[PDB]
Parts: sequence; structure tokens; C-alpha cells
Amino acid sequence: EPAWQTRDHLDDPVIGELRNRFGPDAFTVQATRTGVPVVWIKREQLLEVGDFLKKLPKPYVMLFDLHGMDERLRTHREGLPAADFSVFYHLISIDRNRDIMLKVALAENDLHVPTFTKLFPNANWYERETWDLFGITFDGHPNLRRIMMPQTWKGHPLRKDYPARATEFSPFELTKAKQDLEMEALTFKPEEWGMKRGTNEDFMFLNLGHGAFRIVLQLDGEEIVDCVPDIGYHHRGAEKMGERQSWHSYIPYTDRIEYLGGCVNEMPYVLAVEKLAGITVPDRVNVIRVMLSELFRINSHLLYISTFIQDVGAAFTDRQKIYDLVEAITGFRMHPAWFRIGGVAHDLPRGWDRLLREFLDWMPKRLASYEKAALQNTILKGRSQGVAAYGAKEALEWGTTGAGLRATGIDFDVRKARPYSGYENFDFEIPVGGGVSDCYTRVMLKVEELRQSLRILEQCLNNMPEGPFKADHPLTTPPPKERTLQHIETLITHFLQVSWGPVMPANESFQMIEATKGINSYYLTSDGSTMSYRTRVRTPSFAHLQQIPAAIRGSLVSDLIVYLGSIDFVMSDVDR
Amino acid sequence: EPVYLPPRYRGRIVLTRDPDGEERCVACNLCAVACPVGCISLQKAETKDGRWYPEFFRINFSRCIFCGLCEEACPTTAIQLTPDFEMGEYKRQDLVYEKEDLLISGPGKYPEYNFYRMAGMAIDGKDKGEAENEAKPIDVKSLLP
Amino acid sequence: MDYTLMGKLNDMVNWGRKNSIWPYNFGLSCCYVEMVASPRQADLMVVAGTCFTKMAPVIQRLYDQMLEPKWVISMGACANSGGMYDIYSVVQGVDKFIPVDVYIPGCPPRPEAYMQALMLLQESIGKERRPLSWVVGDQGVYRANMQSERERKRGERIAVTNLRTPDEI
Amino acid sequence: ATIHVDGKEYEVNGADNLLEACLSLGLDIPYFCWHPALGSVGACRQCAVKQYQNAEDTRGRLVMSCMTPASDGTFISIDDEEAKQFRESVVEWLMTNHPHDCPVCEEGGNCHLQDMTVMTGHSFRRYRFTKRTHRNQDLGPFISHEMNRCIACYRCVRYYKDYADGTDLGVYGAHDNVYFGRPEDGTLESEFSGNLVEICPTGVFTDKTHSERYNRKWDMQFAPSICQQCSIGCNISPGERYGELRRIENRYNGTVNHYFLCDRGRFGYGYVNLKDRPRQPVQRRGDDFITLNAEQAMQGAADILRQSKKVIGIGSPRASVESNFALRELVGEENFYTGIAHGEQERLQLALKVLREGGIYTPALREIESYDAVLVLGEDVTQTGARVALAVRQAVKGKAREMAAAQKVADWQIAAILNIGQRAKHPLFVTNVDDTRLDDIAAWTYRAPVEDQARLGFAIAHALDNSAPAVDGIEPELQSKIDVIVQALAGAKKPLIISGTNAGSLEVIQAAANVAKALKGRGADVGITMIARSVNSMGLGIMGGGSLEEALTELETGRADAVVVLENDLHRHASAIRVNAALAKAPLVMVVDHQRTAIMENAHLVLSAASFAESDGTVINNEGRAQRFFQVYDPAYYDSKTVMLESWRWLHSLHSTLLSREVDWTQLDHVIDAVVAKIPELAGIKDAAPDATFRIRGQKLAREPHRYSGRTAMRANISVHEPRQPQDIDTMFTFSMEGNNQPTAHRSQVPFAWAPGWNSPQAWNKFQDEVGGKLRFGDPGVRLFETSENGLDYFTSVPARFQPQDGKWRIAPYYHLFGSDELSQRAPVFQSRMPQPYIKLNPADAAKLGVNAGTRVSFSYDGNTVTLPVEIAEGLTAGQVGLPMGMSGIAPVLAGAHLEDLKEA
Ligand code: SF4
Ligand code: SF4
Ligand code: SF4
Ligand code: SF4
Ligand code: SF4
Ligand code: SF4
Ligand code: FES
Ligand SMILES: [Ca+2]
Repeated sequence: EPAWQTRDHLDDPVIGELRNRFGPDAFTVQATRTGVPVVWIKREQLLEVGDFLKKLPKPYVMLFDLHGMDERLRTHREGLPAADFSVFYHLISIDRNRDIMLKVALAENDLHVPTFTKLFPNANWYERETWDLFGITFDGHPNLRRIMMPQTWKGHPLRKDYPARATEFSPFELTKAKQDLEMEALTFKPEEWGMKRGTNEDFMFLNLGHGAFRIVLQLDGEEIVDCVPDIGYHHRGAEKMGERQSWHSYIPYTDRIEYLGGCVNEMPYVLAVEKLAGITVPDRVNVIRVMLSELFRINSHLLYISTFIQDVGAAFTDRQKIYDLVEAITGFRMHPAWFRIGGVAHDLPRGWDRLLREFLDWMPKRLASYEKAALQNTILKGRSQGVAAYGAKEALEWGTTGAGLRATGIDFDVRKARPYSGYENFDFEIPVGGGVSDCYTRVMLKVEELRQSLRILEQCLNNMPEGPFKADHPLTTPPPKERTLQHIETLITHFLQVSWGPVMPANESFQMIEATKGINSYYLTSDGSTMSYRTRVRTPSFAHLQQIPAAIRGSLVSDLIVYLGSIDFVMSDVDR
Repeated sequence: EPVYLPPRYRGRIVLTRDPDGEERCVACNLCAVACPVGCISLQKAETKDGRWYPEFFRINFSRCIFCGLCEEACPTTAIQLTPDFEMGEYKRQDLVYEKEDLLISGPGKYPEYNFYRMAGMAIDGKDKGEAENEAKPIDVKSLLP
Repeated sequence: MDYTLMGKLNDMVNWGRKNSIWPYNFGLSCCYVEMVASPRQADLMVVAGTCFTKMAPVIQRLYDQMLEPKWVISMGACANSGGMYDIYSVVQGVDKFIPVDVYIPGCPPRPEAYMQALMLLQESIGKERRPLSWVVGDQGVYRANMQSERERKRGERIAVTNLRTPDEI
Repeated sequence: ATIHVDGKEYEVNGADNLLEACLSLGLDIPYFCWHPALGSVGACRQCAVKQYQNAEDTRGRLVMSCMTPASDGTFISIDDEEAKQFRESVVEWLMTNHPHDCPVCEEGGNCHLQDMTVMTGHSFRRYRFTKRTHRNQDLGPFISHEMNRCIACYRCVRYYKDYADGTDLGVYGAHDNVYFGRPEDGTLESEFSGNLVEICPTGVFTDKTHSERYNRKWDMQFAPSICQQCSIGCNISPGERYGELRRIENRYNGTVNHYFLCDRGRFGYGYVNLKDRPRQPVQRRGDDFITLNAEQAMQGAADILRQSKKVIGIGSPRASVESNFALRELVGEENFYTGIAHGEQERLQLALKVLREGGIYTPALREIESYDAVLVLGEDVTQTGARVALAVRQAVKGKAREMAAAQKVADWQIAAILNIGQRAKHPLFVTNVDDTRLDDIAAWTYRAPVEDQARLGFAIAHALDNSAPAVDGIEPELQSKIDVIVQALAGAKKPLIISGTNAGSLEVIQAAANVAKALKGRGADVGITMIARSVNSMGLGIMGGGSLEEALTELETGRADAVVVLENDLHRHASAIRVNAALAKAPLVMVVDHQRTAIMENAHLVLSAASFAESDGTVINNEGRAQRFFQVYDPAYYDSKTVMLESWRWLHSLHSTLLSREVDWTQLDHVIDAVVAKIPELAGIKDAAPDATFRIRGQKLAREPHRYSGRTAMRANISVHEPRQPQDIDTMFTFSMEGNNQPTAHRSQVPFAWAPGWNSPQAWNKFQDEVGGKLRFGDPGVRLFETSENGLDYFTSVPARFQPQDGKWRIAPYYHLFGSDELSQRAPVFQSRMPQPYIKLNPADAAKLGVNAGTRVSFSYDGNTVTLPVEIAEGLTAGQVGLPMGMSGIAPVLAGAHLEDLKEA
């Protein structure tokens, strides 16, 4: 019974609880390769089901994801309710270490769902993105406006009838948008942003400028009364591109989401595609992927910590050494594009042991230097403690994952809770904080994660398995190159995989991983074709950016700047 | 100092030659379709002896993301990404590299592979039965059972 | 050489603009964090990242805030052409709305590619003709039609025969 | 019948085999030797499934699904482990000898062997020994041969020999050296040899014409179009790349031309890529040829047309219905002339009157295969309507099919059927001026002049029905053969009468109508087929107009001083001296054409019209079926200065500029609405294809596959800035990948067949309701007219017998599949295949002239002395001289004409 098998999860106790509560005919269980019980709920029972799951003895406390899907061109929907569109809700029980996906089927003429914001406040931005990209209205939403596209945008780009490729450039629309930027402040209505009490004659409205983004600030003097972060300035159409590229040729796009991560961003996508293909990778592939993911985690953590130290007023050679090793292994520093379906693009180069040994023997003195510069610095400690602090309740209700969630004391790491890529064969600790997640605790947790990633790299170096760097599956893409260049059937397989694409049988797969800034997940729907029917990417920085108004309510602008530096986020991760 | 680059480095793209000196590319168009950006364009041509080669071969380097998917897709190792990164230009039209800007005079990173030594299709210097692991063609009118 | 629309001091002015260049680096996307003054004081704009449609007006506005003479370097496939993002929300190239003087391929380019961009721009200013004052002389700029860097480097590039095999570091 | 595949219950047809039943249900079973059109033979052993004796059976047995009836209560498994292992083993055995050829193989990305290799999941070679090799043969200009890539699936020989009745392809040799080819090098002689390139699942037989300018199937931009090279209207998928027409694939139509084209349609597209085509409007002023853009061409043309007293228009059967109608609206109904001669127009409207007023059902091309007796009167069907000849061969094999059905042999078990029906066949009687290519299967062939062919038809009609007019002067031996024909036709349940306009004789069509009416009066299920000459001969006949002689008279008398010639060279329908003199007399000649013709020298204005690859329109079948063709590519995408518009667009904007002094580049649906409003007989062309607002769940139909490559590079040598995607306002297709080509989409127009896991022409299985049947949501195209309630009367104009008169030589028409049709004989690959210009003679007449075979004789027709070398024709009759119609200098209006001063040069 492999890990990629299609299961309906009828033995999950949440299915029996839902059956005993709402009756056996109130929902439809779908068998998937997501590893999660997927149930189809009536629209009229969605809030009741969400409230019931919120009040279980080990409750489902986190809205992990919420998005839509255009089901109109989907030809393999056997055992599925009739739908033109659908909305899915991914909910996580942390005490249970379980999750459930709820699906609401919608007809094309009635695209409205009850708002989920009364149960989970992060549903606000998730529903704004679903409205923006699919045109699905959420009744009761306070400010249901566009969040990726500008407000003067026609059409919903993630619909199947929307043309993906770039339209013709018009200078006149550019001058019109520049004009709209000219007196945006003069024609600023604080009703189009969800704000209130616009000019008491003491409230000031400003715009501001990890990526560049705007946030409108309502200030009473220097105190923040409300704020609305304006995002979507870095929207690259990555999911729509997932429908326009083959399963193989989408991998560089996985790189450029969360561009400080690289192979870390490759990992959930190729793991989900291997679930769709039914591929179990060999152990050497697992250790190679873990080693590259931990090298890039170290690189991203070092950049984040070095940026935080400089911003407060309390770094390049280490990242250069990591980039040199990654450049030797993959041929590229920043966007390696090196993981593959079934394995990795090449074997490890001869001499990788020497470079990794030189990196690991040179790092612990730098680790002591960073711990002295951060944990033992009083100016950093007095600047960073207590500013924008939240507890477990606020991290659970806002979908906060990564260092902030563990700083609240919730011991939730994906590598330990739901292991992937052979992470269960490594000995490493998960650092957690007290009950308070402020800037100092988050940065301290990132430093401890740096130490643990160095331990994982030491274990990767010490016993690196000998074996194949690609799986023996027929759907390993591409095949091994020497057999491609020598053998006719391997040439045939390579020819068809790199041109039309590999045929993934119709299914749905899911994979969440512990990325450098939180939990990154790929949710892939295959319609039996050589491209993805739906590529949904859940990124931590979207959810972390949504939590900003609920954490610096009543703080100062300098506190907001420190909070922005303390959040490990990048804007490409937010907007994707 | 010159910047050190590892042998796997994904920089400027070249087209290579087989050890006999003929150009390796057979214009099979696998690199172009494997390009996610779609910045390769080529056309198949054929010599009198039947050898496939590219009539033209152009790469839009203003578009190319140096991902190496074409070199991975090449079944003859003709197209190769090389450790060179100094490709800056004054005009964007000059970033379209034709075949005279790509075809170098050597085998590149794969020094000995000859796809035509593997192919059953006959060219000059290799008739039927002279490829690797190929028996000689038995004529259908042979006396042997 | 060809140009597209009393002599020693013109060369001195060109030299003064050549070895004194103040860049305004535009963040945009991953090209910036690879490659790492007010726009009124800066005279070179380096655009390094994707031209998203929501912030193409920002790029055009901060370009119009700069003063004469102004040069543009476009770093990376996104700023050059749109790159791999030929998608609904991306402008296909910086040069769709502002004129570009040097283009740098890569995704991202190396920092040394930026340094080579600086050299290419430096001789580009070094042999260009710009008016001395607003009242004396012809009030037109003359950019030099330089030989392409792929035409100049063609012989040494084609002469390459063997490279190191990819099984090593 | 009820079958259970992998425990899932399905309802199928019990008369089918399990392979076709399971492919129709959407299941995937790999297969090589089976084809929907050829039947099942059980050769390749690829299609193995596991059959169980009942539901409570676990052992099972590997059976061949193509050789197993899908009977009631069947239990099979496709996903059985032993069946999957065996299918992978069969692919492995085919892979042991297969050459390492995929990059340099024209079948790559379009290869069924690649697809079934991947589908079985075989990607690991454990065979380490040598591969057998083969020398290749030269099969002529169209088909390239690579015997290394063969898998010995026997599809080629079964198609070419048991289906198409070709004689020069076969299997040779033995155990594992089995060879598939000709007995020696030479051109493949079948008129339908080009279907090998889709029948062969590998790259053995490949399109040599495509191989010259090769590109892969993902790089092709396809559109659904209609073949323009004769009147049969076979659906095609033209595909282009880099602005030139690359390939013609068969487009499946279960009502017309299901899997097969003829060689003329498949390989005669090369005129589209000619470098002398007009690409811009060009005005002749003195000796100068000024190039104009579209707007000032319309302005100058409208000024000269406004200042002229009478403007006449000359259409063509090449042009679509929309172009001819737009010319008819520009010049008026009273000033519009069809471009064909008076005799051709008389024969065409007589055939139209027979088809839509004779009360006899005219069959579609696919339905021809089900008739029980065939009488072909005057039509060289293999050289003029070739796909009808292939359907006639299927109708002939119907007798063996019935004989095997009488012994309870299943209809897919083709080898048993052919063994039972050894040489028995349904009756075929062909009649021509000489021997035809249907004579191998014909029960009787009548070689006679067209008067005697008509008299034989009239005599058959009189012998069937005594109310039909009698024929006086029939010889006793010819009378005995007439009674043979009458006993065969009267004894058939479904007799079919084929005739057409190519014989050059009105009386032949009248005799065919008499035979069909006589059979209808006896209660038979008789069908009648009329083969027209050109792609839109029937549409031009339905629209109607004056003859070309009347237009030439209007030009010569000076009553018309402006002539607009649409897609017509005018030399195939009238004498070149008269046409040239009449056009030189007119002070304004405007030629709207996509080919460089001879009359463009006299033309004052030349409009660069679009051919079928660059235009949309509607053409009418020889059976009255209205079919839409769609534009394949925008000609201005690569060359920005090309002004190559649709002919209806040119003429509509010219009419707008003539009336209101403003141009109006209209839309196609507006022109079609104008047609159906103004000509009620052509009202059915609205339903041929849906309008440009048609969507599949909101999206358009994609012209190119989803993996289409080179988007930011194919034009980068012209400019690095990617141009705007060319907009299509005329049709529901988009010029990009951003559309729909799903097999389950509710549409009838499929630009190309592709499904995941099925990259070959076998992907047409996914687009059909059942394999080899109709398209899932109906075949495209609509019949314009229904069968009349009442028939015609008997034609009493029985001609006299042919009398050879001294000094005069009756011209007997000889049609060639390669050479007679104008546009295809302009194609450069046809020149090697084209016969040399040979004038045919009886041995008696040649001995009378003192002329041997090969000596050149000169004759004067219409004051033009031309010289051709002599071929001796045994089957011709004395007093007749045979000429190749449609060749260079021999206009098809010479059929039935007489010749003078035939003497040795
Ligand atoms: S490296 Fe990648 S983007 Fe560049 S030409 Fe090759 S496949 Fe295309
Ligand atoms: S993949 Fe290689 S051989 Fe094929 S067309 Fe491209 S460079 Fe040429
Ligand atoms: S060119 Fe590549 S590295 Fe640069 S901004 Fe674009 S995606 Fe990022
Ligand atoms: S016939 Fe098919 S499998 Fe054989 S070389 Fe050609 S593409 Fe490859
Ligand atoms: S030549 Fe083609 S059709 Fe004939 S047996 Fe071989 S693979 Fe089959
Ligand atoms: S029979 Fe006529 S319509 Fe059909 S393919 Fe041949 S030329 Fe074209
Ligand atoms: S398809 Fe049935 S044995 Fe070949
Ligand atoms: Ca059109």
C-alpha cells in the first residue's frame, strides 16, 4: 500500500462524525491522492459544517486554504456532484494532526457562496482572491474587491475561457493608469478599502512603499488605527501558467515562486506530480532533495536574519559559499530548476563531498557569531521584544505557519508531523518558543532552525546512499540520459515526455512541505492530460501578510516597520 | 580575476559538432517544444545523402531564462549551455542569435557522442547495417532459409 | 560610425558623464535581490525584474522624474522581453514603454553581468553626441550605432572546441 | 449485449469485437494490426485482454480483443497484471529490432508506435543483441520508404491490396525478414497510395512532400477545410508552419470521406506555396506596376467602376459560394456570368436538375459503399472523382460481405469474409471512351464514343422499363451484353447509377437519369451520383448566371467596358485567342485571384485574393452538401506588407466603395446571411458551420495544439517584439493554442485530432461516437436539397450512333488524376507524376495517317496549330482522337469537339 494510492479515507473519524451529525446523505466522499478526506457539502450546509468542525473534541482550528476551481472543461468527474465551478476549503486540525477538504459545487448561473470569515478570519483574503480570479461572489463579505488584479480589470483570469497569454500593449491604458495614480491620494475614498471614520479631523491617510508593496495607513497622530495592505503588484499568473505548461516544463515556474527558496519550492510540486504518476522515488533521491532543500533553507534564513539585523541597527560570504555549492550541483545559483518528476536532473557531481565538507567545517564558528550578534545583543533585544506579539489563538485563526506558529508554542513542523522526502530518517530538533510570538522569538527560532538544518546537512554528508538518482518508473521525466541516447524505447519515452508531455492519469494530488517561511503546498488537479488542469499554490506569505492589521492595531509606524522585517516573507510568494 | 564557473553552469547556449566535424543538430525540434519560454525556432533541411540538419536555428536570448531544458531535451547533445555569462547587448534585436552565432567548432561538454552512429537511417559514410548493434541487411531473395 | 538622432570639451563632458554614473536600482523582482539616491539626482535607471501591469505606471513615473541625460539598463529576461512570464498580468518587456540603452540576458544575470552592463553603457556614453547648452548648437542627441556584442565576440565564441565535462564540480 | 470490463458493466453492440467496443467506450487497449476500416486479423498480438468464463472465475485466459466478439455476458479485464505484462512484452519484441531513429523520423510526435510504447509503460531495453536492417525502395515522388521502422503489422498490404485493390505493393520474405514494399523500385500506381502515411503506424511510409519542408505535429497550425481539387469535397486538415502550407492530413468525416483521401487531394496542395502568387494589389499604368494597399486599391477600382457604363463579373467554380455571390452583388444579377462554357453549364444544370428534381436519392460518399450493383456511365471516376471509385470498390466487395454474413461469420473477421467470397463480387458495369482503372473489378467495360455510351444507357432504360424511349440499331452482341446489365441491375436491392459532366455529353447524363428513373419505377432502392468538375461546380450551378461566351460577347460588342474576373483563368473554358482579344478590348480588366494566371498581363488591376488556406468560405459538394472551410493561417503574420484578403471581402469592400465611397471589410457571417436572404436555394449554407460567436463553454476552438512551440522566436529575425496574435472575426476558431480541441466538446468541426496518450491519426477514435462511425456530435456539412416527391420525365432525345467522318476527328477526353485539375497541376511535385503530353490514336487511324507510336503529329484547333507525340490506343474507337483534358494548352472544353488537319509534323 504505497503513499500515493487513491484512498477515500472512510476510516477517518471525521467522516463518521459528519455522518452521525448531518446524516449519511448530506455529503459525498471523493477518493483522491491528496492524502486528505475530501467531502462535497451542499452550499446551504457549509457554515453548519464549518461550525461543527470548529467545535469537535480535537477541533479543526486552521483554515489552511480556500480557493475556487473552474470545472467546466473537466471531463473526468465520475463520482463527483454536478458543478460548473467549485470552492474548496482546506482545514487543519493540529491536535488531531489531520486535515479535511470541503468542496462546494456551484452552477454557472449562481456563483455565490456564504462567507467563511465568521469562522476563520483569513477567509477574507482567500475569498477576495477567489472573487478576483474566478468571479465567485461571497455573500456577507465586508469588502469583496479585487486583490490581485486592479479594480478596473475586466474578467476573471483563472476562468478556463480567459486567455492566459499577454494581451497587446496599449500606451493609452498606461497613461490612464498613471493618471489614476496621479490623484489617487486626492480622490482617496476610505470606503473603497474597508476603512471608516474618514477625516474626526485627526485621522491621517497615507500610502507606503522582500518586495515592494503599498499599505494604506490610518493614523491617530503616530498610532495605527487601521491598515489595509495593498498587494497584487507582483502577480505573475503562476497558477494560470500551470495550466499552460506541461508537468515537466512547469518546474522553473515553481522555482520563481518564493525566489529565495529554489529547490524548496521545487519539492512540493514534484512530490505532488509523483503522487499523480504513482512514483516512489529511491532513497538517494530523497537524500539529495533534502540536502538541497536544507542548503536553500540555510541561505534564506541567513538572508532574513542579516536583513533583520541591519533594519534594526544591530552575511554575504556564507550565502556565496552556499551558492557556489548549489552552482556546482545544479549549474545555477538562484533558480536551479533541478528537481525532476521521479528524481533530479543529474547525478551529484564528483567532488560534491569536498565542497559540502568545506561548507560544514566552516559554518559553526559563523553560527556562534550570529548567536552572539543576535541573542546577546541588548539593543536588538530591546528593539524587538514585545513589538507585534500574538499568541496561539491568533496564529491558529490567521493561518500563520513557520517560525511564528512555533514561537506561539504550537509544535507543528511538516517535516515531523507529516514527513516527506525521507525526513523521518534524519535526527533533528524542532525549536519552539514560549506562548508569545514577537520579533525576537521569531528570529531566535530561525537561528535555531539554522543550527538544525546544519545538523541535517551533516547527516546528508555522512551517509549519502549509493543508487539511482532517478526512479525506475516509466513516468520518470525525463528518462536517464545515457539510456535515452542508447536505447530506442527510452528514446521514445524521452521524445514523448519532452514534447507533448507525460500523461498523468486523472486524479487530484496534494503535498504540503515546510518551506523557508512557513508551509508551502501544491494542490494539483489532473484531467488525464499532459498539463495541469488546476495548479493551486498555497504560500505562507499571503497568510502572514493578512495577519498584519490584526497584530499592529494600536502600534506605531516604526513598530510596523520592525514587524515587516520580522515576518519572513517575499512579495512573489504573496502574489504568485 | 576571472570569475570561476563550474562545468555544469547554465550560461550561453551553443550548438556543437560531432567528433567527425559535422554539426550535431538533426533539427528534430525537441528543444523548441521543450522550451517553456518558446524562444527556439528552427527548420529541418536535408542534404543529398539524406542527413537532417537545421536550415536555420535561432534563439531569442532576450527571452531565454537559461533553464537548460533544451539541452536536457536534446537527443544528440547538439545544444549545450556553456559556462559563459557575458551576453550584454545594446539593441534587443541583437539578442536573437542565428546559427552562425551558435555553432562552435567542437564537441562542447559531451566530447564523443555521435547520434548518427546510433541511427538506423543511412547517411554518407554509414550505409544500412553500419550503425551500432546493427546486423547487415539480409536481402529478401537470399538463398538461406 | 553611424548615429541615430570645440570637440575636445565634448569628449571631456562625455568622460565626466562616463566615470560618474549614479544608478537608481528598481527592485521589482528576484533580479534585484540577485544584484544586491533620489530619481531627480540619478541619471541611470536599472530595471531588474518583471514589469507587472499594476506597477508599470510606477516605473514610468519614476522614469519621468529623472532628468536629462538619462540611460536605462534592463536586467534579466523579464525586463528584456517579459521572459518566461508571457501572461495576462505582465508587460512584455521594459522597452514597450521606456527606451532602453543596455539589455542584459539572464534569469537572473550575475552581478558581474551588471558590471559588464556598466562598461557597455560607459563606452556608449563615451562616444555619443549631446548638446552643450539649451541655446547654443544643435539641440539633438546622437546615439552611436555600435557594433553588436555578438558580432564583435563572434570569432572567439565560434573558435571554442572543448569544454569541461559536467560530471565534476 | 452486456460486457463487464474490470468489473464495470457496459452496454455494447454484440456484433462488434471487444477491441472496437472498448475503444468506443473510452477504454484504452493498445493495438497495431487492427484498423476500423480494414477489419480484424489478429496479427500484431498487441490487443490482448484477459477473458473470464463468468463472474466467479479468477484464472481467465489471454484473448485477442480484436478477434473476440463482444457478446452478451462477457467478462474481460484490461488492467489484469498478466495482460499488462503481455502487452508490454509485445511492445518489447517490436522494440528489439526498431531503429534508433525518432529524431530523424518524420513520424515523431505523430507516431502510433511511440504512443503504444509509452502506453504499455515500456521504457527499459534489456535486449542486447543486433537489430535487423533493411534496404529502402524508391516509391516515387509522394511516399518515402524506411523499412527499418516496420513492425510487420500488415496494415499497409491489407489497405493497399484488400481495400484499395492496388497491385504493386506486397509482403515478401519470411520469418523475421518480412519485407513490405514494391517488387522493385518505381512509383506506386494506386490513386490512393497516399493513405499509407496514415495507415502505417510507424515511419516506414511517410509523406515525402511534407518531408521536404518537415515540421512536427505540435508545430503545425491546423484548420478544418475542404479539399479544393475536385467536387467530392473530402474534409481535410491543412496544417501550416512559418507562413507556408506544410501538410494535408485526412480530416475524419463519417458521412463523406471517412479515413481516406485520394493522392490528388493529399499531394496537390503545392500551388499554395508558389512564389509567384500575388501578395499585394497591383495596378498597371502604362508599363508600370504600382503596388497599392487595400484602401487605395478599393478607391481607384471604385472610381474606374463608377465611371464605366456597364460592369460584368465572371465567376468560377473554383471560388466559394460567398466570393461568387459577392461578385454577383457587385455587378448585379443581370451582369453576372459563370466562368464556364455553355456546354459545361448545360451539363451542370442538367445534373443539378437530376439531383434535386429527379426524385432519386443521391448518396453521400460513405453511403456508396452499401450499394448492390453499380453502373458507371461516361465517368472516368478514378481520374475525376477518385474517392467515389474507392467507395465503388467497397460496394463491389459487398457481395463477399453478404456471403460471409450468410454463414454467421462476424463482419469484423475480414480474412474469413474474403476467403468465403473468393472472387465473387457485386456487378459493376463501367462505360468510357477507353479503358478505366475500375476495369479490374468491373463485370463489364464498354469502350465507345459518348454517343454510343448514351445509347447503351438509353437501351438499358428501355429494357428495364418499356415506357422509356427505345434505341434503334443495337447489335445482337451488344444486345446480349445489355440484357446482362439489365438482369444484374433489376436483380439488385440497391442499384447505383453514377454519371457526371466530365464525359462532355448531355446525352450521357440523360441516359443515366433514364436508367435511374426506370429502376425507381420498378420499386428498386436506386441511388444516383453525379460527379461534377470542380470544388464548387454545384454551388456555381445552383447560383447560376450567364455562360462565358455571353460575357465574351458583351466584351467584344463593347456593351460592357469593365470586367471583374474572379478566380478564373478563362483559358480552360474558352479559346485563348478569343479570351485575350476580348479582354484587350475592355478598357478595365480587374482580376481577383490567388494564382498568377495568363490573363493578368491584360489586367489593369490585380487583387491578391486568398486561396483556401488563407480564406474562409462555403463550397457545395457533388451531392449537394454545403461544407464550410476555415482559414488556416493569416498571411500577414510573417510578411507584414502582404495584402491577401478573401475574395468575398475584396468584392464586398469594392461594392461598398462603389456605392457609399467608404470601404467595408465585412464579416463572413454577414455575407452568408446575405446569401441565404438573396438566394433561397442556397439557404442551407447557414447551417453548414456555426457562426463566429460559437463557443465551447465560453472559449473558441484552437487552431494549433497546446504544445505549439517557438512563440517568441518564430518571427524574431523580423522583429524581436512579438506581434499581436492575428484576430479572427470571421469564424469561431482562434489563431492560437488558447482554445478548445477536446474530443468531448459539442462541435462538428475538428481542426486536428489529438488526445492524451494518442498522438497519431488513431486519435480520431476519441472524436467519434463509435470507432469508424460518425463524429460524436454529427459529421459537419448539410445537404442543400432533399429528395423530390416526384421525378422527371424520360428524356426522349436518343442520339444517333457515332459515325467517323473523314477529315474530322472527334476529341475523346482523357482525364488524369495528376494533371487535369488546374491548381494541383500547377503544384511543383505533380510535374514528375504528370504524364507526358500524348495524343491517343486508334491503330487503324494511325496506320491510315502513316504514323507510328511516338512520332509527333500537328493539329489546328481554333486556328492554333499544336504538336504532340502519338500513343497508340487499342481500346479507343476509330475516328476518335484522344486528348488529355486539363493539361497545358488542352482546355477541358475540347471534350466532344472535333479536330481538323491532323497530320504528321
Ligand atoms: S535554456 Fe530554457 S529558456 Fe533557454 S532556450 Fe533552453 S529551454 Fe528555452
Ligand atoms: S533537440 Fe538537439 S538535435 Fe533536436 S532540434 Fe534541438 S538542438 Fe537539434
Ligand atoms: S528574469 Fe528571472 S530572476 Fe529576473 S525577475 Fe524575471 S523571473 Fe526573476
Ligand atoms: S516509427 Fe515511431 S518509434 Fe520508430 S523511429 Fe519513427 S517516431 Fe520513433
Ligand atoms: S510498413 Fe507500416 S503498415 Fe506495413 S506492416 Fe510495416 S508498420 Fe505495418
Ligand atoms: S477525391 Fe477529390 S475532394 Fe477527395 S481528396 Fe481527391 S481531389 Fe480531393
Ligand atoms: S490489434 Fe488485435 S492482434 Fe493486432
Ligand atoms: Ca478570415
